[PDB]
Amino acid sequence: EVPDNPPNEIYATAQQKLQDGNWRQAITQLEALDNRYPFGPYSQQVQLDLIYAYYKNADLPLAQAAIDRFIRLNPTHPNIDYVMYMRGLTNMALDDSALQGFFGVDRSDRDPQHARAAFSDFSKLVRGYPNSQYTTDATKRLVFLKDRLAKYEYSVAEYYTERGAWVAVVNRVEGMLRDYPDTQATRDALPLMENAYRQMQMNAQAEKVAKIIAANSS
Amino acid sequence: CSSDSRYKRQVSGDEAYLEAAPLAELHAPAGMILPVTSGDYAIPVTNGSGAVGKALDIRPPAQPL
Amino acid sequence: PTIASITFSGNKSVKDDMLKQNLEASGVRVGESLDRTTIADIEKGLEDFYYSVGKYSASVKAVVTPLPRNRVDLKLVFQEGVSAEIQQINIVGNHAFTTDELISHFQLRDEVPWWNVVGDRKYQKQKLAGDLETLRSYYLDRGYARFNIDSTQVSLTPDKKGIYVTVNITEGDQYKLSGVEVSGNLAGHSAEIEQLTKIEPGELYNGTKVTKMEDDIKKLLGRYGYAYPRVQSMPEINDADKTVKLRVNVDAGNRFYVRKIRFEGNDTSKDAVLRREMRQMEGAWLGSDLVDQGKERLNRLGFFETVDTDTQRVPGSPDQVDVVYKVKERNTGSFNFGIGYGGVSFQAGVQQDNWLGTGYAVGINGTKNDYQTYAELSVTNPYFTVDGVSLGGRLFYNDFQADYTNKSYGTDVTLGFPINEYNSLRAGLGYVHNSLSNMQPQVAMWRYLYSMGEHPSTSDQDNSFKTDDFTFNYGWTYNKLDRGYFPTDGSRVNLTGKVTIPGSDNEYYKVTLDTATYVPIDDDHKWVVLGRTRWGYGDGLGGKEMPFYENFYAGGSSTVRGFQSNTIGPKAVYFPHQASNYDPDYDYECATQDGAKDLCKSDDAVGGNAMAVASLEFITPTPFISDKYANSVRTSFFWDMGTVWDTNWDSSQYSGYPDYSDPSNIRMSAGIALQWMSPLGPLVFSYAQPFKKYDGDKAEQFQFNI
Amino acid sequence: EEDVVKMSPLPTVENQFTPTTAWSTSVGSGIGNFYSNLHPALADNVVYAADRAGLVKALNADDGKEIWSVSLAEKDGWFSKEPALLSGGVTVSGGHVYIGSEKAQVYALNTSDGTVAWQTKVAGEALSRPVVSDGLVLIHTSNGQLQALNEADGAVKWTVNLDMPSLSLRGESAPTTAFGAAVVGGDNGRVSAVLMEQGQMIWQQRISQATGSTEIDRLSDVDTTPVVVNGVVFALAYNGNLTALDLRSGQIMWKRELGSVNDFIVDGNRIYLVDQNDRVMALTIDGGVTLWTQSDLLHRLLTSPVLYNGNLVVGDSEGYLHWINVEDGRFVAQQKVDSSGFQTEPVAADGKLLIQAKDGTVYSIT
Amino acid sequence: ERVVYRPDINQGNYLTANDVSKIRVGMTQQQVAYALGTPLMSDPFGTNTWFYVFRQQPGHEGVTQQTLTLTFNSSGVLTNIDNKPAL
Repeated sequence: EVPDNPPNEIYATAQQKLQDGNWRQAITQLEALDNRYPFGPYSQQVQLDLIYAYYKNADLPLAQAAIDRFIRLNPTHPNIDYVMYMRGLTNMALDDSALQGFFGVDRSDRDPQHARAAFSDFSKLVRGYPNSQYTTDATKRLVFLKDRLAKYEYSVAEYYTERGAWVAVVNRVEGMLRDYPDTQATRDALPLMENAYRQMQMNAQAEKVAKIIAANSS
Repeated sequence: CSSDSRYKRQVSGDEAYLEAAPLAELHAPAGMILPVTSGDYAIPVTNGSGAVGKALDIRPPAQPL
Repeated sequence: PTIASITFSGNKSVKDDMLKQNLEASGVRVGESLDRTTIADIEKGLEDFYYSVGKYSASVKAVVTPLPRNRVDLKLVFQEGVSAEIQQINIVGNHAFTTDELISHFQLRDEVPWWNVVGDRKYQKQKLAGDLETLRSYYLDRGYARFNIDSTQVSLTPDKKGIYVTVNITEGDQYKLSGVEVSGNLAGHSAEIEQLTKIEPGELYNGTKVTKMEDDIKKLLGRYGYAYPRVQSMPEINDADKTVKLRVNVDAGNRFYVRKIRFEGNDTSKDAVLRREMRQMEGAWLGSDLVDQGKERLNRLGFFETVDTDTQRVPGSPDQVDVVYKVKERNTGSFNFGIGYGGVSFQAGVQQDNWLGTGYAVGINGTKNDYQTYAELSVTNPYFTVDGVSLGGRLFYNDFQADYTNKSYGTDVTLGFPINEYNSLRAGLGYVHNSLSNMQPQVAMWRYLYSMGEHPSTSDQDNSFKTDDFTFNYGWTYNKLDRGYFPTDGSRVNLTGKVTIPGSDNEYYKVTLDTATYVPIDDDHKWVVLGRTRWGYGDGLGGKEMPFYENFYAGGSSTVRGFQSNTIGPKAVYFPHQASNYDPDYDYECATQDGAKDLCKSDDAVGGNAMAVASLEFITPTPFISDKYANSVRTSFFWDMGTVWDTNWDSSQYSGYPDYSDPSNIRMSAGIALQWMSPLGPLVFSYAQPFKKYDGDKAEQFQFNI
Repeated sequence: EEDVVKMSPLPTVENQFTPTTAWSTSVGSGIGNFYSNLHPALADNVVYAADRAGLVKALNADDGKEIWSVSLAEKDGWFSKEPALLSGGVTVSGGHVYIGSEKAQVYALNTSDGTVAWQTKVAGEALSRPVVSDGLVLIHTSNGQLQALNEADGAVKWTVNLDMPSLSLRGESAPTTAFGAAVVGGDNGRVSAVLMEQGQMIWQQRISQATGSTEIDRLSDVDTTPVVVNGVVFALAYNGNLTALDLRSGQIMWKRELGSVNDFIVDGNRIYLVDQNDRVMALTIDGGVTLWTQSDLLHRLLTSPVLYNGNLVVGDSEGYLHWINVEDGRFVAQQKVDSSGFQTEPVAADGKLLIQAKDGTVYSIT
Repeated sequence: ERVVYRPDINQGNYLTANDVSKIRVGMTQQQVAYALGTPLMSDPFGTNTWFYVFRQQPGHEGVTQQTLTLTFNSSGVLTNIDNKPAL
């Protein structure tokens, strides 16, 4: 696939192909360069280029593995913020789907695993490197992601209201009030807690939630 | 792979996240203590630099080879 | 200073990656420096690895080729000698059993019959431990409480070609199980536990039964919430009289409560699509039965390849747990397109269970030619209410033209509610309208038209008949399968029917009954026996006759493999009639205008108003597929039979022709079928031969279906 | 599918010597493909043989025709017999012929009748040949247990234990007796000595040398019969060293880097052995320095050698008998005594030479 | 109107006539938790109170709910007991 050559020619070819937008061939060249010469100067730049190419080529698992390698090999490096941002962005991009995106399906109530991972990674980025140029986009993504995780919680609470499971509803809304206090889903889920408290004849406890609802109404 | 205008740099995945509504805190009425402060899903207040959405440069930084 | 490349040659039974893994354990890999003095060390290291395979005579050579820039290329050559062979397995000290039958259960083999591959005369130290355990279980569950293995030896021939295995044992003596003393902190439930531990006086000791008694006590406690109990048996053997008394300690822990039940891997399936199948729910005392029932229901759903459960304990809480279900999404639905034989001609169709993860079941198909047009829609909501009441509908528009024309369109609605964990009922309403014009006369159809009051001429093709019907649809279903795509145990039953309510032009009633029963043989459920049948019956109410366009057909790839689709059953009988439309060449000789004075037999299938089909099918693993994806392919040998008869055919008048009212004319076939779950949905290939066949039936041995 | 690597070719040579065959008496089924030590035994003017089954026969040494026959098989069904798995070498003494078994049994049949004088059980497979000298019978079993039996009763008198490694060669070294002491070799590579009266140890020593990192790399056991002359004991191991040890102390005199499972001969100042590579060499008793080496029968799987009319005799898996002469180390002649081959040592005494084939037939060669 | 199938919906903390009698005023939170177990439901809006609710909805038969609420002071000492039988 790749002819044997000194590292400089291989890296030149890889850069030329990245600039032309040929992700697959650039990935092949960079992987060959990395395997053949893991000790040379190019050991870092090829890692970064591989991360970028993997992410653009939609080979997200490989991008995640490469980021994991890089974070362990050079836990202190001037461009770590870039790698942390790319980890968060990879986890975010691993969430969306195309078809039900086109048909306008609300994907909030599907698996939130990747959303939580991306939130963790972006939070690490923003708390660690507030001066980096990626902090603003990280904050916007976090503000959206917190409300993509409160919506899932509300979606579970709605079902356990339908099936008439009241303790589950109360606990779920309590968890929402403790974790995602300021989101809109917490304001929508609050009247579900009052109904649950009143279905179990604990009215003296439902009045407190009624007070909270009244004090924050539009 | 593809042929599009400036698809080398910009993010993949549109810009839906820029339309998310801002967050606002709940008010605790008189004579009660809300539990809200107990979470770890905190978003720090930061005035950090940066662009947003498609205006960001994802191209990897250039090591001083 | 560096190895530029590494190559392996001669290895046959060992994947090169395994050798590389062994090589890197010695500190050699691409990019590492190499020392020529250590070449022998690498060779010896690789040599020692093959002892795991039993090829004790193997040898390995390492070749180093210089490369520019002081790089080197390393090439490894392997001489994989023949593996050692088990010459004998000897058991010394056994007096109660024949050494032949003790070995018969061993995983290892000293002899392999020619007529079947019961195993291989190869040696693997991993299997020896399991074989020793099997021997212990065989000896220890026959009452030999004192059985123990003194020592074992594995030996090697001086030519390194043969293996000898010896096992020393001490039998002791048989013992009687005098009684069981279950005691401890039972937390009540003494009634159930005392019954689980029932023994008969003089019953022989049995270790496997003791293990089963412990597992059953664990399961009983786990049913009430104590899902972390402590159960321990401590037999007290008495060699003085050779009685053994089985003391069992039971200590139920704390009743556990479910804090959360979480689903993982449902990347596309909506969350509530999984929760509405659960029987264990948050904030309630735990029950293992319900947690397993949730798995069973999710499996029966059919949307997921694999469903797994977990009950991780909550850290820092003595009496709470979380329940995690990990699912692997399956590519539900089907697609199938095509083009006509011979201008524009094309067919289409899409079916989707779990449409976009919403749980709906949607299906669309149609076709457009010069001859005909056809279209259909179907939408079903499995949970129209929380309990499981479903609501669905259907539309279709059919327009066929030769001349002989048939326009038909209708509607349908059905509301089905459960009656039990496995049973279900249904009800609905339907509407159908049929416009028939210029049908060429024939007995089977003119009889029906006469029953309806129509009196068309028998010698012309210019008569028309139009009708309109309202029906009441009912049904019932029993479902206890293991899975929804490739089941391996359990049965299914599905009764369906309909009847015309007053005011419909034609009066009749119709019934069908599909069945399926899987009986596993192997413990892993790889070898399964499938029993399958279909039935049907219909007739007119009052003086009305059942319409010919609702008849039963059989023959395709769905009912009895081997025969051309819808070719079984009665064949039409044409009256001598004029060519009112046209008389084409090389066609239309059946009772045509020219000649053909009397009634003419034919081979045009018309179906009948009663059916009976059956099938016996044997399922085996696919010979050349790894277990990694052996659950997307199934191979099968089958024996199918079916018949169709017209209960109203009158042989007294049409005596010169076959008696279609005779059920005895059974068809049959046999062959082999292969089934693969392609991205386009299931694909079925089958080769069969109709070794029982009657005049007029059309054979089709190779059949491919979506 | 893949074949063996090495096998030298039958070396052409003229038959300057004039040997011939005889007998070809079929004892029975034979050992077949199994590895065992069922060599014949000769005493007076009669021979005895076994058949890897209950079959035992005593043949006249002048004609090869039987004088009495016996079967030691045991019933296990209406028309079925459980094989005796007879695998011990035949040895003889006054009125008794002693045999071993892999069924843990040991037999002692009357010389004149073949009727069982006595029969007893031992500590596992009695693979080694029984040996008797001025006292009790001695047997070496697969469990590493060395047991002594009363020659007239079969009752165990005393037992000695030796270590057993994970993987070892299929076989057990016969004991050798000298001055009331018995010297044997174990599967661990040690050479041990004991007293006959109660099995008390006298000395122990190591001769194995591989010390590998894995079982077969460590596969080094003293499977040969140790030999004693003039107060010195020689020992050999599969991958170890040919050595000479002082009988009184067990300290080693000299080593030689040779390893094989076949026993070796001793005569004068000359010792002859067969290597694990099937090479034939002669060495000095002084220090083992080589006299001459014959190295053309590579990987033919020869049998143990014997000394007959000054000429070494050996078999192979192809049924040939090779005659070697001390005058030059050259081959004097060759025959094809049997079709199936030989996997059992030949025997010779009183000018008579004989050997048992792998198929059960017994041949006499002169 | 008519309805024909619904599962058994068990919710809450499993109380019994034995354990409910063990608890008495003056017990610390540790002892109450040991006796009755960890409560599935507590008061979040600033107050020490444990709700032991025992719901059972056996199909179409009906519904039963024992409600046992315990109020502790700031130091975790049980000051008041109030158990309310079925609805």
